[PDB]
Amino acid sequence: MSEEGPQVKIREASKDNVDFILSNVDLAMANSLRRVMIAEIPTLAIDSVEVETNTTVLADEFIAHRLGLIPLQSMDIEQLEYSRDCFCEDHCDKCSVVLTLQAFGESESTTNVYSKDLVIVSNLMGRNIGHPIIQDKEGNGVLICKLRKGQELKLTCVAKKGIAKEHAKWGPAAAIEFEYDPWNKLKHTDYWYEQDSAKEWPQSKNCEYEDPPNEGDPFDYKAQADTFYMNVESVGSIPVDQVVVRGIDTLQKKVASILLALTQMDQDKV
Amino acid sequence: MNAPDRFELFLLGEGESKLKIDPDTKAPNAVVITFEKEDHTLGNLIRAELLNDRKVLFAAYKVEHPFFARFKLRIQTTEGYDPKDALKNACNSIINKLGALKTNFETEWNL
Amino acid sequence: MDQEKKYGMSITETFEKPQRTNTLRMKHGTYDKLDDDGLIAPGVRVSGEDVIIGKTTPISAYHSKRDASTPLRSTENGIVDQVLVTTNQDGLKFVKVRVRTTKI
Amino acid sequence: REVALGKTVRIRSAGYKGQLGIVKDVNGDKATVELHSKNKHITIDKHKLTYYNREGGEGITYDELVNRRGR
Amino acid sequence: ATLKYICAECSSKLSLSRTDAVRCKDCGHRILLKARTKRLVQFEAR
Amino acid sequence: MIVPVRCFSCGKVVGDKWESYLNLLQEDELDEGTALSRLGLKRYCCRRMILTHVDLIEKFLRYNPL
Ligand SMILES: [Zn+2]
Ligand SMILES: [Zn+2]
Ligand SMILES: [Zn+2]
Repeated sequence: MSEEGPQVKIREASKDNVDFILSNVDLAMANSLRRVMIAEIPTLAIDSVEVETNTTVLADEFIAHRLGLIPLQSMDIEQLEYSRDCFCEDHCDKCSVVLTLQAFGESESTTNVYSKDLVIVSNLMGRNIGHPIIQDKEGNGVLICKLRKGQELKLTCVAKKGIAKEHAKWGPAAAIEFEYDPWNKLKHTDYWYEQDSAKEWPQSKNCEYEDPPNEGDPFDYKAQADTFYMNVESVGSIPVDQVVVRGIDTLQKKVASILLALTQMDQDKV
Repeated sequence: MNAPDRFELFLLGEGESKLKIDPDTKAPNAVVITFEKEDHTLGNLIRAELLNDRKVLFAAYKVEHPFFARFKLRIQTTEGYDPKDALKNACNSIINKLGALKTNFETEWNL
Repeated sequence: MDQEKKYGMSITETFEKPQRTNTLRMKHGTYDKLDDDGLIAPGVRVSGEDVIIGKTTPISAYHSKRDASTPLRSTENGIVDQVLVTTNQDGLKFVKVRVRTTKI
Repeated sequence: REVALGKTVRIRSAGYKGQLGIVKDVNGDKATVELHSKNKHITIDKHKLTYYNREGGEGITYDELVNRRGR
Repeated sequence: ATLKYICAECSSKLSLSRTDAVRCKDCGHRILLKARTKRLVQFEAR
Repeated sequence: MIVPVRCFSCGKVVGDKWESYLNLLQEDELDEGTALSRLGLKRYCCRRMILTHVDLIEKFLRYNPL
C-alpha cells in the first residue's frame, strides 16, 4: 500500500516463475509492461566468436549460434557499458566479458562439451556477470557439442550487452502469460459453438478468483478491464522479481526520455 | 542482400530527432507529433492517458509501415490548452503510476 | 572443379599464383587470397568474384603464359571449408574446392 | 600506393564495433570493407577502422602511412 | 615448400615440393586435404 | 543434428534436458508424455522441441575423424 494507483497480489513465488494479479490498472499499461518485459530488458550474451581450431563434425556457424544462444548471468548488467558507447577499439573489461572454451577428445567414448566448461579470462572487477547459468541437477549445463577421440575444439568468445529487440538471444523471459476477464462479462469476445457455449468451452483456472456472472442481468456497459492475471517465467539469467522491476524501470526510463526530449526541444525552440 | 540492420529500430541515427511536432491545419488547436525508433509500446500508453484527460478532444496514433520503427500521434485539445501541456501531464501521470506499481510490487515481494 | 590439361607435350597448365607482369589477361578479381600452390586454404572468407583456383596456360618479348583462373560466382559468397587435391587418370593435377554458407 | 588494400581490419565504433573483415576497394576517404559473418559490404572511413595482421597480432591505427608497411 | 597437407585416409600431416607428385607416405593414398589457414577467423553469434 | 539450445516458440532453454530425457526413457520405464511432464515442459511448444528431435550427431561421429 504505497499509492492509490496499481496494486499487486502475488499468488505464488519461485526462483523461475512468479504469479501475481494486477489491479487498478488499465489494459494499455499492462500490455506495455508485458512487451517491455519481453523485448526490452538488457542482458549479457555472447556476440562475437573466434574459432581457432575446429576438427569436429559441426560447422563453425553452428557452434557460434549455439554459443550465442547460451544464457549468461546478468545480475550486474547495469555496471557494464554498451559496446557502441565505449571509447575502446573493439572491447575491454569495462564493456565486455571474454570467455574461452577448450575441449579435447581423449576417452574412447564420446566426450560431450557443456556450458560449464566455459572459463572467464577477463577481469570482472567484482561484478556478478559472465557466469554461465546452470540449473540442471547434474550441474552440467547446455550441451554445446560432442567430440570423439582425436577431435579438438578451441575457441574464444566475448560477451556484450544487448536487448531482445536486436536479437532474440538477449531475451531474459521465456513465456509470459497474460489473461483478464475469465468470464465474458465485458463481452470482449464471441464464443464459437455448435450446440452450447459453456459446455464446449473449458473454464479457465482463474475463474475461481472472480464472481460468476448472474443470469438475467443487464449488460454492464460502464465496466472496463481493470484486473489482470500475469505469470512471468525467466530463462535463468535474471530472477523473475528483478525481471519485473527492470521492466518497470525501463518503461519509466523511456517515458522520462520522451519528457526530457520534449523539454529540451521546447527550450531550444523558445 | 537487402536486410536492414537490427539496431536501426531502436538507435537514433544522424540528422533526426526523437520528437517532431508539426502544426495541423485541418482542425484548430491540433498538432501532429512524430516519434522515431519506438512503436506500439509507448504510443498506446500515451493515447490511453491522453484519452483519460478531460480537455483533450482527440487522441490517436498509427504506424505507417512495420518496416520503419516510427509512428505519428495526433492530439487535439480544447481552446486555451496547449497539446504539449497535455502530453507532459500524461507523461507525468504515467511516471507516477509506474513508480507506484514498482513500489507495490517490491513491497509484496518482500514478504 | 579444376583440372590441368596437357596440350601437346610441354604445353601443360600449372597451378600457381599468377602475376600482373609475367601472365596476361588476368581476371578483375583479387588474387591475394591465393597461396603459392594457387589454392586458397580452408577457413578463409570469400565473396564476389574472388579467385579461388589459380591456373595459367602457356600461349605457345616475354609474357609466355596467360591467366586461366576460375573466379567465384558473383552472386554467391561464403567460407571455404574443405580443399581437395589429387591426380586424375593420366597423372596431372586435380583440385576440388568447397564453399560453405548459411542461409537464414 | 594506398596501404589499406588486402589487409585484414577491424571495424571500430558505430554499429559494427569489433567486427572482422578485409578491405577490398578503397577510393578517396571511404573504404569498402567486407564482413566475415555477414554477407554484405559496408563503406566506412579508413581512419576510423584499426589495422591488424593477416596471420594475427596486435592492432594499430591508420599510422601505417608513416610506417609504410604492415603489422 | 611450407604448405601442409593431410592425408584423407590415415590423417598424416605432410609437406611436399612442387616436383613431388601428391601422395601420402604412411600409406598409398593419393588424396590430400589442405590444412586449415592460420589467419584470423571471427564469427558473429548474432 | 543436435538438440536445440532454446525452444523456437517461447525461448525456454531445453538444451540441458536431452540427457535427462534419455535416462528417464531408458531405465525409468515410463511413456514419453510423463517423462516430458517430469522434466518440466508443460506447453506443447517446448514438448515438441525434444519429442520430435532426431540425434544425427552420432551418425556423423561414426565416421573416422582426422
Ligand atoms: Zn570498451
Ligand atoms: Zn595416408
Ligand atoms: Zn517453448
